[PDB]
Amino acid sequence: MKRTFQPSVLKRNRSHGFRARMATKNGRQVLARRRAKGRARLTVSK
Amino acid sequence: MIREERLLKVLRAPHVSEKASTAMEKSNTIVLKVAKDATKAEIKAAVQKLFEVEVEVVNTLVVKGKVKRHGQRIGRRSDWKKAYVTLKEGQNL
Amino acid sequence: AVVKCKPTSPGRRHVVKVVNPELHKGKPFAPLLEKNSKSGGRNNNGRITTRHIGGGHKQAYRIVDFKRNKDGIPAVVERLEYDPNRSANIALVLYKDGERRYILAPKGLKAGDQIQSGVDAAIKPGNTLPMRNIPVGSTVHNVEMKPGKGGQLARSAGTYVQIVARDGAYVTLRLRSGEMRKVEADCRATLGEVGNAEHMLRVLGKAGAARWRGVRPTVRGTAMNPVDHPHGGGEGRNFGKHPVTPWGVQTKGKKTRSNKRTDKFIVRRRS
RNA sequence: GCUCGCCGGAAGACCAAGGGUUCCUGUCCAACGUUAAUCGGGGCAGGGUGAGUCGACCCCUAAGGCGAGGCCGAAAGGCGUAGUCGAUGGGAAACAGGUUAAUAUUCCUGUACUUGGUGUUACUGCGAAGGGGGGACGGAGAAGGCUAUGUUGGCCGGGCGACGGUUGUCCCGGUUUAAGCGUGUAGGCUGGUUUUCCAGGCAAAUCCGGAAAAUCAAGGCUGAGGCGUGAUGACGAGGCACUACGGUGCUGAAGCAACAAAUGCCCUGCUUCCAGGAAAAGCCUCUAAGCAUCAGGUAACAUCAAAUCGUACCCCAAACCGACACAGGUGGUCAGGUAGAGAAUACCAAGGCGCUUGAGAGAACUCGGGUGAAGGAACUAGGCAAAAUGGUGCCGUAACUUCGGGAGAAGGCACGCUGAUAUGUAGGUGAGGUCCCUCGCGGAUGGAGCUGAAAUCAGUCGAAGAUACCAGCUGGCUGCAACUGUUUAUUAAAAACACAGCACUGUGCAAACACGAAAGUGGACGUAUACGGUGUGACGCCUGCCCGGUGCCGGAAGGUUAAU
RNA sequence: AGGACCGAACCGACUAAUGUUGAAAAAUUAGCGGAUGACUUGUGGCUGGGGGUGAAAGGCCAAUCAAACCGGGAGAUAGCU
Ligand SMILES: [Mg+2]
Ligand SMILES: [Mg+2]
Ligand SMILES: [Mg+2]
Ligand SMILES: [Mg+2]
Ligand SMILES: [Mg+2]
Ligand SMILES: [Mg+2]
Ligand SMILES: [Mg+2]
Ligand SMILES: [Mg+2]
Ligand SMILES: [Mg+2]
Ligand SMILES: [Mg+2]
Ligand SMILES: [Mg+2]
Ligand SMILES: [Mg+2]
Ligand SMILES: [Mg+2]
Ligand SMILES: [Mg+2]
Ligand SMILES: [Mg+2]
Ligand SMILES: [Mg+2]
Ligand SMILES: [Mg+2]
Ligand SMILES: [Mg+2]
Ligand SMILES: [Mg+2]
Ligand SMILES: [Mg+2]
Ligand SMILES: [Mg+2]
Ligand SMILES: [Mg+2]
Ligand SMILES: [Mg+2]
Ligand SMILES: [Mg+2]
Ligand SMILES: [Mg+2]
Ligand SMILES: [Mg+2]
Ligand SMILES: [Mg+2]
Ligand SMILES: [Mg+2]
Ligand SMILES: [Mg+2]
Ligand SMILES: [Mg+2]
Ligand SMILES: [Mg+2]
Ligand SMILES: [Mg+2]
Ligand SMILES: [Mg+2]
Ligand SMILES: [Mg+2]
Ligand SMILES: [Mg+2]
Ligand SMILES: [Mg+2]
Ligand SMILES: [Mg+2]
Ligand SMILES: [Mg+2]
Ligand SMILES: [Mg+2]
Ligand SMILES: [Mg+2]
Ligand SMILES: [Mg+2]
Ligand SMILES: [Mg+2]
Ligand SMILES: [Mg+2]
Ligand SMILES: [Mg+2]
Ligand SMILES: [Mg+2]
Ligand SMILES: [Mg+2]
Ligand SMILES: [Mg+2]
Ligand SMILES: [Mg+2]
Ligand SMILES: [Mg+2]
Ligand SMILES: [Mg+2]
Ligand SMILES: [Mg+2]
Ligand SMILES: [Mg+2]
Repeated sequence: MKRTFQPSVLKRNRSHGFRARMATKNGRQVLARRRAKGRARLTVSK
Repeated sequence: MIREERLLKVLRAPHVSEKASTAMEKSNTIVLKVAKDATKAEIKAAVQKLFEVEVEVVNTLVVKGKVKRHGQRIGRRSDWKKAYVTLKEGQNL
Repeated sequence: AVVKCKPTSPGRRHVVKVVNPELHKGKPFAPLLEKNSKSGGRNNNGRITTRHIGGGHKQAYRIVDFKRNKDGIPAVVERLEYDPNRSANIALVLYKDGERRYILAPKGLKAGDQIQSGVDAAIKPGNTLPMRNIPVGSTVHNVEMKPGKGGQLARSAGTYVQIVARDGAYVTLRLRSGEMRKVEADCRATLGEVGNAEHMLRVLGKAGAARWRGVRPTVRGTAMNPVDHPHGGGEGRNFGKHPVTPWGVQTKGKKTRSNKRTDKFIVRRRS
């Protein structure tokens, strides 16, 4: 049956993408946290 | 364009293979690893100057490095440009 | 003309059409159109601000001469057209210096008619001119409300206003509502009734009808649950409320106007 | 390798999305594979993706997003102008064959096309972010002409039969050929050229629009397919040589016609209706600032340019979404033969498969099927489930009705094959020939050939001819809902929601109402024949009495009453 | 002509049996309804948690919803086990 994850790269990079996080205060705040944790993978990319 | 500094840095290696080798008999074409950025233009110039042979046309393609995961951690060989260069008809070196 | 359909199928049997043979066939006049985008009823926050709106047919918007400024220059009605954006029809009108415009089709207008505007124009159906120069008692539509602004009162299929007293520098209009309102006499206005008026005699006849005019269903609060609408839940058909708007304000009665700023201009509320 | 079976509007083939090397070769088998595995989408190493014209980038814009200034907001920030982004839509050009273990409209062979720079030459008013055109638009239905394709015949190559017959009215196979270029067909739309003048097209216009004349009627625009060329070629059974037996090289026949024929194309058409059916650039044209022997503009020829990124492989699935090599889910494209209305269905072709434990037994019981004496709802909460009905044509068909319906009511009869009418009918299709002419893809005449239902009469086989697959059970009384629709994704599809119709009530537009501390926005580019809210639910006949209570509306002299 | 009739695709989900440590965290098989419309479907957009959307079931909002998920207040409080 149709499951909830139907992938789409455009929609991905748009809602959770790097620049989408850079767009807004609280999105940039996310990036900070992930950098504080020292995350290997800030966002998902090419 | 020359940038002979550049012309020297554009060519990296010949690239050996069954395919690369029949491509030299059957179709007077020579097959090289060239810089990632290199243009067909730049590749043409170089091959002319350095390999002193007249150049009919240049084809390029980009090769994706294979990946090789050895337990949890993974690794990736890098991507290179391949150049199928044809050699006019004055076929020498 | 108003046609009944035979019952070859239910939800058709009740259909009453309104078919006007003097209506242009096919596309409108290209250069007077523009985009128009549907809205689902939703404003610039994404929220449905007006319920029940969406789907149904795609619609191009015809620009329509609400102000009627081309004074002096006569024009002829080329043809009458259906406009999907209004209950009225319209006239494609050709001006004597080659300009074309759309106007509200008033009651009798035909192809090959002269209309005209300006303070002088003949008091005849189609002619626009300031009200100071219109005979008190005339029935008039597409009435300006401020001088120069453009048509606001009596625009809908089969409607009209009647000047019932000049005096002052204002007129006093009997609006179709029944209300009697003052408005300055330099407000332009058009002689006639606005056109087609068999309009109200349609019956739709089936559900999809209203659907393709962009009207989605209305849910009776009494069929909702109390968390949704003040008209509760029941337990098999209960009411027991004093009937209200979904936001807990009273229908069936409560006056909701409030302006003061424009209070001056109203001489009799409707009834 | 020979056989057997299965799918074949798919279980075949190609995309998109998504995966990210799974593709090909060598090699290995621990672990992974529900078994063994020498095999693998497993391990390891190597190889593999070639573009001016396929796609993306690019130009253009939709919804929507961002948004110098700005408007608003305790701060954060919200809205928004010019602008700037955003395909799911618009915008230049390439095809057939060949080839690799693995790419190919990308490499090769053959044959093309696009649009820019340069140059030469001849000829000319050129010139935007502007104007105009154009791009540019819905649904339904109708039928004609085509093609893709197929059948038969002819033609060519090959065949003479494991068992009675098979040199013929016999058998088998093939009979294929692109873009491009030329011709302007079936057919669609529209009358043309000239001159003059003008309150319109933010300035200007030779353009569009408008007004006048004059004049010739044939003028232009669009346009499937056919034919011709492309093709001296490609492809083509099969031969002949070589062969590591995998293959490779060489060579190479016929390559037509008739008929049938889409859902593809003419068709962005035609007709028609109501719900009245994107934008912008490219493109054509018009001029403004301008530049005027310049630059430009059009054309021929030559010449250079056309970068960068993607291209392997899976694709309705073992490679994607489902924890799995999971009976599930996933958009688009292609449509062969016989029977058939058919994209159903049964059997086949091309192609793909037999589903990654098997070997035997022939107990109970369970799952899934077949048949069943006599009885036939006696079962059971209930005919649950079974069994039954099932096509086409003609005949025939009740109450009742809103005159459409009820209706496929019901219920009958016919049905295969062979012969005859007619060695193949009616119909369709249409060549030679004859004549005509604005001679063309033309018209009239002509009926050869081809194809071809149906009917009656007669005969005949079986138990049975709609013989399989396929494919309504029918009727009577009554509750509820008018009806099609909607709903509890996953125990409720209903009498529940909706609905057309009716009523009440708000609303004069800076509308009421709604999202918003606000700016701003929906309602609406609407304007009371409109918009909101509430209840009722087609339609027929109707809808009585009560205002004390509680809500609401109006009112006001008094009384009571806040800050102050 | 028609929210017209019959019937595949496509959309649905009326009945039964099977399955119930399933082939499957809702399906298989036989029957079933709609199938030119209030039809169906791809791609992108918009609405955000006392909020959305709802032909109204308290349905749906990532295997869930009479107030989503994540992190924080946080060692909430637990006269209860
Ligand atoms: Mg490339
Ligand atoms: Mg209602
Ligand atoms: Mg209603
Ligand atoms: Mg309820
Ligand atoms: Mg409440
Ligand atoms: Mg009750
Ligand atoms: Mg085998
Ligand atoms: Mg791997
Ligand atoms: Mg094993
Ligand atoms: Mg493999
Ligand atoms: Mg492997
Ligand atoms: Mg090339
Ligand atoms: Mg700013
Ligand atoms: Mg903004
Ligand atoms: Mg852009
Ligand atoms: Mg695109
Ligand atoms: Mg391949
Ligand atoms: Mg030039
Ligand atoms: Mg333009
Ligand atoms: Mg053909
Ligand atoms: Mg024999
Ligand atoms: Mg491929
Ligand atoms: Mg498949
Ligand atoms: Mg398996
Ligand atoms: Mg599977
Ligand atoms: Mg089938
Ligand atoms: Mg097996
Ligand atoms: Mg039986
Ligand atoms: Mg029996
Ligand atoms: Mg019996
Ligand atoms: Mg009996
Ligand atoms: Mg009993
Ligand atoms: Mg009994
Ligand atoms: Mg039953
Ligand atoms: Mg049965
Ligand atoms: Mg009863
Ligand atoms: Mg019902
Ligand atoms: Mg129904
Ligand atoms: Mg349920
Ligand atoms: Mg209303
Ligand atoms: Mg009711
Ligand atoms: Mg009453
Ligand atoms: Mg129907
Ligand atoms: Mg049906
Ligand atoms: Mg159910
Ligand atoms: Mg089923
Ligand atoms: Mg979506
Ligand atoms: Mg859920
Ligand atoms: Mg709560
Ligand atoms: Mg929490
Ligand atoms: Mg605390
Ligand atoms: Mg605790």
